[PDB]
Amino acid sequence: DTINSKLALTMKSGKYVLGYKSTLKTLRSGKAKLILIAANAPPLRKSELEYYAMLSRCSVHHYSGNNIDLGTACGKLFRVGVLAVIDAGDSDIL
Amino acid sequence: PRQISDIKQFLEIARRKDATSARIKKNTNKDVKFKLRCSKYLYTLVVADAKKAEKLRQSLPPDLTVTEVG
Amino acid sequence: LAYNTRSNRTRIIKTPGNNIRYLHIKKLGTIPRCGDTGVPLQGIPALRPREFARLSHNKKTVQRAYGGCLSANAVKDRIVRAFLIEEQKIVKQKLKQ
Amino acid sequence: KILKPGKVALITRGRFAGKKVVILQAIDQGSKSHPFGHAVVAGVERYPLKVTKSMGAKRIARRSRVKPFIKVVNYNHLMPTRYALELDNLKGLITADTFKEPTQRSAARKTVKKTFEEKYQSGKSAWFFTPLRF
RNA sequence: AAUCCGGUUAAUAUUCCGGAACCAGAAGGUGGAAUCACGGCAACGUAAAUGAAGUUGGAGACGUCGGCGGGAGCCCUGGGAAGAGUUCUCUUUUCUUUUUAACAAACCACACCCUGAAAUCGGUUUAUCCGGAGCUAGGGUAUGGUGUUUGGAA
Repeated sequence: DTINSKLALTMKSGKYVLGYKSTLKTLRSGKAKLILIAANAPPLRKSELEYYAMLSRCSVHHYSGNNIDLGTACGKLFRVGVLAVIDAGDSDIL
Repeated sequence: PRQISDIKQFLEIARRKDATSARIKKNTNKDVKFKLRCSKYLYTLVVADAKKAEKLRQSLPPDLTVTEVG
Repeated sequence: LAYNTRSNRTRIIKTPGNNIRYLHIKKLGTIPRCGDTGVPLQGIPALRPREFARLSHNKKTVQRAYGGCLSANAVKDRIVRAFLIEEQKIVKQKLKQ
Repeated sequence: KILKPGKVALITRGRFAGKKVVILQAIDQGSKSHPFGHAVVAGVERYPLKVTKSMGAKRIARRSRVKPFIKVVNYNHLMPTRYALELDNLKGLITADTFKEPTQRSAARKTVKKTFEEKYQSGKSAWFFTPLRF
């Protein structure tokens, strides 16, 4: 719950991208401090994100809920299997 | 039937042994059609000016059994 | 050929003698499909299986690894999956060593 | 920031798919020719074959001969790897004019092939020169 | 795997005659091409561009129903032309006909790629379907159902 609250605050305070290509671009650029991946993510996509996160030295957070749950927590109406947070802003999620 | 638009290759394919017979057509549009019979394909050429048409009559080899309108 | 069937697919055409005649049109060819995804491949004209022989080698295959048998998206996924699996085997071997 | 010069990566798109390449120069800042995350990468098109001491020297050289390939590809198309290969002859030879001039491109390919053959003779970067099954 | 048109008999025609194509297999020869070819970020493209054993993949090859879109022919019809009518007068009127094959050439539009990161939700079907598993938009790529211009062919 605390992580979800911190993510919600960061969604309006810091910089976040909720998407596969955007997170991959952010991970390649190295700006993405943390990457949140839903449990329902494909094993290949999760492994690719983990390898990119390991190369870029970024935190890897695994959301217990699925993409729908991750989208509901983020407040959007669109499922987001993977999201990348570059700056936490006011929140201290990082 | 390949429509042929290059006079020079029409000349060389006529000299090549595959050519058998040639026909000349004069339509109402004052155009001259050169039809050349080959082994498999009938090559045609459409020219629009008479002086080039006549010049290519005498440029064709005499061995080719050319014929006038049908 | 009495009792017309799916083979006797006739199309009416107007002849130069001002007569209507039926011409038998053969079934259209199907483009090759990707082995993994199952979606048809891109760049292969859809001709008959017998007529495919007459086409040139470059006209039937795409200039890429597994081209003409696996889709490009499938090829990219297969290449990525193999590299990651190889890294996991390398990582597991180092930990086991 | 995971892409640096001299890093070993794999190409996942194009004709040279699944081929290991080394980042000669990074153009991630963008360019007019390639308005994307492009970079100049040199890879191997024909991996060297196994060498047997019983085989003749000419046959061994022919088997070890490798055809290189230099092209600029997008960052998304590439796939970075932990390993990295650095060579003195591969630094400073990458330039816009090199790809612009066809004669320079052939000279660069010849130089890269000569450098790769020397590396194979030295018995270094065996994993990089070895073909990858996919 | 592969054929059309016209003509022809007292009786036979995709078979015969005339003209025009196509398929399969076979060797050499000639010209061209590579020294196991290049280009494009990519989808992929091109006159070519060796591939044994061994290992796979695809076509063949796949139910049924409904609506929509495309094309062809047929039907309808406006003129143009031709002939045959009808016609004291009226009726620019009545009836009939008005062809382009196989095949071969050049060009002519839903799936994917590139830039892109979107909800203030957009695009859109006759029928609301898709979109951070990446929308609309821009640029491409391929598939050409077809259509254009011919050749055939007057």
